Amino acid sequence: LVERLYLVCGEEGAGGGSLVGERHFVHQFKGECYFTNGTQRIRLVTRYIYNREEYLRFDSDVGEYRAVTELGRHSAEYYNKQYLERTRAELDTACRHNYEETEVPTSLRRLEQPNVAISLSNTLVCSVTDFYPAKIKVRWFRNGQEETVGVSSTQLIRNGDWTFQVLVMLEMTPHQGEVYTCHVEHPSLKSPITVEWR
Amino acid sequence: DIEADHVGFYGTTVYQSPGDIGQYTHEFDGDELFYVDLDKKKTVWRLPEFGQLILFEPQGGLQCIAAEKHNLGILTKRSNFTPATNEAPQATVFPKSPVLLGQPNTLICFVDNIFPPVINITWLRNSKSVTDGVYETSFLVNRDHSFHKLSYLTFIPSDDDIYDCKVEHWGLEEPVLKHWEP
Repeated sequence: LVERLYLVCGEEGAGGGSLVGERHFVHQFKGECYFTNGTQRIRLVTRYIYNREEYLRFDSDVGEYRAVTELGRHSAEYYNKQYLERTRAELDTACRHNYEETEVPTSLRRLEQPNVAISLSNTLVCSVTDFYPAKIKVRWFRNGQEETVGVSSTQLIRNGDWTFQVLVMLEMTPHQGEVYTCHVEHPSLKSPITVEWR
Repeated sequence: DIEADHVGFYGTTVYQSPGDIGQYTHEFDGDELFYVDLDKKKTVWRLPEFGQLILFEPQGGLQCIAAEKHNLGILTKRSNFTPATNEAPQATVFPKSPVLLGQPNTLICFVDNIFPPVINITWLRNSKSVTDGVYETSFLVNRDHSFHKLSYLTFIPSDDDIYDCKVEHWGLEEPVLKHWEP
């Protein structure tokens, strides 16, 4: 069993001791790995956040921790002396490892075929549902001509269950003889999907 | 803001006081990989197939929570005890697949602008509580450091579908009852 790794949360050089006890106080940590063209370029950004204010950040493009706001002024010096070398190393030991050893065999290989159906309500709606990953191309055709004006589209909707949907609408008016088709291309499909509506 | 082909969150952590509430999750391309059940010390995969050959040692999330508890104590004092601002969450409910009479489907309640990350999302049908089979995500991070969460209710579309998603949050004077418009 190969292993997903994580970005370690660095501690303030504190020691603390103050107590808060309808008031609440929130702290966040975010360890972010950005990948482009495989692992050919990786950018690691770690964020330390008090309530909603990011006050301290490591950015591998920058090379060290920097205070993002005044609230982080004292934090940066301490994090650079205590955690800089191991944070730098995590670009390889956490970001690259996770992509190459765990995303390549799971997330990046995952494929789910879109379902495609056409409904009226005028507006023809091509409902393109339950696909993964996000890359998709949906086009409306009105008797053989790809439509441009009159087409609108929802944002790509994240279902939260590792599928997406998008609804692609064509403003039109029904007439006895016309055919309409939505064409869908997605990396999961052996051949593009066409659904006709009359 | 930062453009990339893919982004992993290998370390999403939140902790709050008082109440001692927090979570630890991983995400890939904005979808939840797992959360760590902190008290049971175990990784809970968003989809069960994720952990069949890959492991995540739950100690990693325990370390991050411990560090964030410590970090919160420092920053709370440094801020002169500036409290979080309660936001008003926003709910939308929509179906997973096109609605067709008699054909199995899922209603999704998408709740955004969540802060702090403590909330109750529940479902009603014909204004009666429905809890069987309901699933909800962890708190998923937003770029502005608020959260969103989704709840899911399996259903069979019918003649008079009356479904509501109820959201309770400290940032709301009254619970929002978000009606699904079929």
